[PDB]
Amino acid sequence: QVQFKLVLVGDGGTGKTTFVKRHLTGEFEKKYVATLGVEVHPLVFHTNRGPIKFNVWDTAGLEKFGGLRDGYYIQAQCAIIMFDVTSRVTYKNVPNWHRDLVRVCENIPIVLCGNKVDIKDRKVKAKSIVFHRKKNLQYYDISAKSNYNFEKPFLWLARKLIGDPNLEFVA
Amino acid sequence: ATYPMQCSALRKNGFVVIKSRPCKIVDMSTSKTGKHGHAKVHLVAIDIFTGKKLEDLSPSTHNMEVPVVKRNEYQLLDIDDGFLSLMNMDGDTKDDVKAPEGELGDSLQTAFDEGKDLMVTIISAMGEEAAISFKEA
Amino acid sequence: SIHEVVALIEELYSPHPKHDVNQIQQSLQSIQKSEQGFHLANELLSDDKYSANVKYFGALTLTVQLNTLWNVFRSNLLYLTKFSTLYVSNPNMYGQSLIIIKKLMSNLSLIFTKINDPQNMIKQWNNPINTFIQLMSVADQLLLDSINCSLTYEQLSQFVSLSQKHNELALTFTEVIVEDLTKFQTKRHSMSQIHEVVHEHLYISTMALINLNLTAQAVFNPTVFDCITAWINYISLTRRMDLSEIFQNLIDLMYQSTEGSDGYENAEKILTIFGNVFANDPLLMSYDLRQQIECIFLGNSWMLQYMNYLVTNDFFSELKELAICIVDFLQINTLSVCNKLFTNIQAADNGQVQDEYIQEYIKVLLQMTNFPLTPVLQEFFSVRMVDFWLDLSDAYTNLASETLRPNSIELSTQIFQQLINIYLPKISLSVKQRIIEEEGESTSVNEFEDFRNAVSDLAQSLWSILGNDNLTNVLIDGMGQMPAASDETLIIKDTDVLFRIETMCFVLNTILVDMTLSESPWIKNIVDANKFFNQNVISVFQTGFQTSASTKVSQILKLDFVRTSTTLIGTLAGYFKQEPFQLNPYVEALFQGLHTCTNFTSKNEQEKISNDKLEVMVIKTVSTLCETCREELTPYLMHFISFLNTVIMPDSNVSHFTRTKLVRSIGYVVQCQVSNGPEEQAKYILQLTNLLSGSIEHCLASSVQLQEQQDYINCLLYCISELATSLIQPTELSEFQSFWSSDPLQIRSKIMCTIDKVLDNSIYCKNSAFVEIGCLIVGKGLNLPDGEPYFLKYNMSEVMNFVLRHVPNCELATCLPYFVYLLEKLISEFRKELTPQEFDFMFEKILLVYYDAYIINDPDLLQMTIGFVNNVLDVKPGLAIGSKHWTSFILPQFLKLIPSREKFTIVAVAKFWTKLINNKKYNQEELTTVRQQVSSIGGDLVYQIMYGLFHTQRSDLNSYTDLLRALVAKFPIEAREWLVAVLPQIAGHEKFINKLLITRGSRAAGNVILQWWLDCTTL
Ligand SMILES: Nc1nc2c(ncn2[C@@H]2O[C@H](COP(=O)(O)OP(=O)(O)OP(=O)(O)O)[C@@H](O)[C@H]2O)c(=O)[nH]1
Ligand SMILES: [Mg+2]
Repeated sequence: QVQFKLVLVGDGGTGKTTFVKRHLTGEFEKKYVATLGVEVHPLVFHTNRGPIKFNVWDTAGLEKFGGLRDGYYIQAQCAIIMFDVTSRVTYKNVPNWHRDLVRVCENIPIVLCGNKVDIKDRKVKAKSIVFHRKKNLQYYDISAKSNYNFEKPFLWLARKLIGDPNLEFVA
Repeated sequence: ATYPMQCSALRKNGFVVIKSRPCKIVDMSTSKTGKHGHAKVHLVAIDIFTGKKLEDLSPSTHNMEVPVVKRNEYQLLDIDDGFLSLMNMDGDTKDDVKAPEGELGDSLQTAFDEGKDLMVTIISAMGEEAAISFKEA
Repeated sequence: SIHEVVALIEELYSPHPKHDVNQIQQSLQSIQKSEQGFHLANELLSDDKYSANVKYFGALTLTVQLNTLWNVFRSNLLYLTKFSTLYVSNPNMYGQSLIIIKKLMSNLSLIFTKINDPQNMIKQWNNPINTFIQLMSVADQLLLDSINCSLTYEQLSQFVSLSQKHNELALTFTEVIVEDLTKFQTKRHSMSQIHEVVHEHLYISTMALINLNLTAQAVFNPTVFDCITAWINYISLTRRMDLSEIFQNLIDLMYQSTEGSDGYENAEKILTIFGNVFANDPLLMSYDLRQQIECIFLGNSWMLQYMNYLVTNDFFSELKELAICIVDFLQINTLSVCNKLFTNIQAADNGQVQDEYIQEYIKVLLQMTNFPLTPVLQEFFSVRMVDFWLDLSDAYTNLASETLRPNSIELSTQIFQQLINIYLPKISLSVKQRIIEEEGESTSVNEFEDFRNAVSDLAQSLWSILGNDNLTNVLIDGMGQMPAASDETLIIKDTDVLFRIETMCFVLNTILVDMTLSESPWIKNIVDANKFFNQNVISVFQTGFQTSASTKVSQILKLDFVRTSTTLIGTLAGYFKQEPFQLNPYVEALFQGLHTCTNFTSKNEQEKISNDKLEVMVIKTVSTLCETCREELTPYLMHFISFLNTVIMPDSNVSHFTRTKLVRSIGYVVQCQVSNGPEEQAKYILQLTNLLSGSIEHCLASSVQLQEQQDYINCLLYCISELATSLIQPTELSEFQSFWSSDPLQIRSKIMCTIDKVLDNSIYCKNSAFVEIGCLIVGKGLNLPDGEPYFLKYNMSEVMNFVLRHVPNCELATCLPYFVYLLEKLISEFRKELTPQEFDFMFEKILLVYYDAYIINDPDLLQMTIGFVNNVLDVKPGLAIGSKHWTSFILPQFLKLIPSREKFTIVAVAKFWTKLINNKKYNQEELTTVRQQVSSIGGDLVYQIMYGLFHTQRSDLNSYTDLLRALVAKFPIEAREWLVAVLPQIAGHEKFINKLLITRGSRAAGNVILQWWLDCTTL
């Protein structure tokens, strides 16, 4: 039983709570309920090398409901920055969330996630992302409604936190 | 708007009217049936607005329509419901020009939302006007 | 109680804590800010025995100052106190203690932003760097007062750099302040003057400190590189700040950085800084420094030595970043290079001194474009150069006709043809073969596909310059004048020519897509001059399809050869219409492969998914050929329908997708059988209808429907949809109109009763896929141009009775948007014969009854209903205005939905009221009634706007602007009356927007609105 701390950050309305609820209960939340403070939940993944327990901390993207806002980043072993491809403002704030994480931690693996790719009208092109040029930074187009690239971010985090790139979730 | 010119005198770079559409000629070829028979020019061109390929094969000494292509500069002052409201150096505002598509319109809405000074080079051929180039200082 | 606080603080950061993490987190949010929370944080920082995590939470507890003017001063004193404390413990020997150091920097930066805002008092800070400098000099509390706002000179600032960590703390402080000012500027723009404060004091100190790190050797520290990038980002977002000498000293440092001296570490960081400038704000660098960058990059030369260092050491990632920086640098000079090349309007005349310089300039750029070391796997120079040559092609196309050079067309043809000769071996499938062999199924395959797509668009832009004879005829004559396979069955046996012909087929396809092969006789002339062209195209298809997949590389390449071949064959459909006798070898070759992938059942084990992909690509090309060559493929109709009767059997090895596209292909051929009259064509249509409906009823009543039968029924339903779409007359008479209006064969009766038999089953009506495909078939004849003798054109009563039949027994959550979208098609079709009483009937049965239970609390169904009403307002407003539920239901409900929490719901409601106000299709009586009703609920409405605008956050402000703009423009008088009542309820400063917004009228609101949101947010 090996566990890691995951911190999920991003602007409000990017689907962070919907993303963790889709991986936990398999349900897609249609209504938007702004997360108050932080919500930490466990996620179990059975890989070829055993079970992995990710403690996902869904933070609050709003400045009002932020709470500790960076105290959640202490002792964080991995991070996921989520933005909305339908809202340019959500993508332009990615360097802000990335900076607050590099201020607390230093080289924890961080996964960039553009949510709502299933939307026909997309305001954030996939070619504009240049953040994947770092060894600890990787981008994935995900869709919480259509489960597009469902387990891709957790798989990359598992490969970086363990060191076995051949390991996959096939449970 | 358009002027007649002999098909044999048509350039490989100039503009011509094909199927009631202005088109920039990309290649000009000429062929002959017999030595005593008259020749014929085969023109291929790109639609100056839609970008589609249009071509026509017409005999020599035949007159073709050549449009008057104008490239004008207007400072972009507004984007209203997909219509570019531009400002001329004389003080007149044209909101009839629609916003272009593709990466051109995406870069226009991006730079206009950022607040930078944007100049638009628009091409007017015959009865259609559309934004083409962008300039920023 | 402080020992209890530290207990649960350490409990929060433990790996597996007790009771709960969420509760102790909420309790931690409860301790602050209250009158001991500030003092608790100071005690957590002053105590040296506490852990680093506990002290970090103390700096975090201090950060909460948003909860009057005196507590800010009492805080800033203790911020600088704990500042000097930990910042003295660092430089001697502590290590890993700079985390709280950075947090205290962030807190002081927020203080610098808040205090320097417009509003016994406090005078501005002006310079936190200087204040931090003198705090390292230790009657006691009196020092902080005079040290704060006025401080020493630069010579003492250099004296601070006696140690290395001192310079590191100063560099980090300037970086954190700048990065926080960047986050504050990006969040909300209320600054406007603090930048001037930074420009007058902080800008001078940072430039003198950074330039000191660059010029002085002992003071140099690599941390300044990360600090320069931070400053450049803040300058690029705001605005004159020079940075010119900084770039100059960075060039001198980068040029001095070699393998032996620095190991190209500083050169790498400076290239990252320059790469950020060129890619984001290249105008920040002057023309002179860009000329120095040109002489260093393009020149033995220093750039060649660094490139050889990266290649010989096999550093491909750093070489990739180098290519990105150079390309982004050359992309900003595109217009200058294109002008000095192909036009004569530039600086110099009669030389020509610049030409031999620019001829060598392009020559070197072509040498870098070629660049040994195969692509993606090793280098990215060619990958990024694609965007550069694309801009040059568009720039050359945009040049004026009278300004072109005499040799412009010749020089453009020569250069761009060399580009073709360079990029054709670049996108060769041998590169992808080595990628799948070495790196496997990694992201390099995806980047190689993006590289091929980028070169495909490059060729599409180059065709407008090279033309057909210099670009298209080069590919056709290259593969058309020589046979690729001399032996029968078209087996190439050779890998080099196979990769060469596949590259030429891919480029030729992307070029021919931009054409129209029907109006063009040129395509017939160039192909008839090539004997082996069509033979080689089928040779590519047959070689790839018949290639045995042993490894994974040969399997993926097999899919690539079939993909490129099947795509080009589909593009050549226009030429096949001009040359019908060349169509026969393709159909047989496709159906032979279609049978090759059908009658074989060996599946070990994922070979069937590659088999299905091949079967999908084959049937797609057959659908494309049948779409254009409907008339030419008439003799194959009797053979295809016979083949369809064997495929539609429930026991078969074909996939469901190929069944749908086959029926679409057969329907394409049947559609062109309108010659012999409606009777002969209806024989095929009735046969296909009885075959599809017969197989559906056969499957529903025998083997009680499981998941397999659900996919089979869904497949046949989609087949009926493909048959309905294929039979639509292309946009490119009365005997058919009177026949299909009577339809003696009862085509609509059989199809409608078949859809009814499927939707009458409880296992199907509550499934969204069957409801979706059901509403598609019924709405196929809707919104078609009047006069077209369509067979499946349904009237209003038939579609009405259809929706009323299956709407109660289905799942209202997932299946309602399909019935409503079908109703929108019926409304737009019968807009002339519609009645407001009939609109009330549809609104009550389909929407109103299911509203209070299933719609009001569902965002998807909510936006569905709003989009329905917006469609009625777009088509015929008289139906919605003359509704019994207009004033009783529609207006009150949509009034409450204005401050919704969903973005798409906000855009839906905002578009509703915007269309309701800005509608130009209103009658004069309708316009008076609308203005009367809007004036009745105007007060409640403006309250909902400001209520949503207040409670919302960024990225949804614009959706309200369009609404507020229309309400002010249409009702300017009552706008002030409604604002003076709604503003105080949702303080006094809000009145400022009233004068400034109504004065604008329209077209530049929002800018006035966010300056109101920014004010009304802080409070
Ligand atoms: N169409 C579509 N909508 C989505 C998708 N993912 C999320 N959404 C919607 O986005 C909304 C955002 O909900 P949240 O998960 O609460 O947003 P958040 O990122 O957690 O932001 P906070 O709650 O403030 O922390 C949800 O109501 C979803 O309906 C998606 O993949 N596709
Ligand atoms: Mg959330």
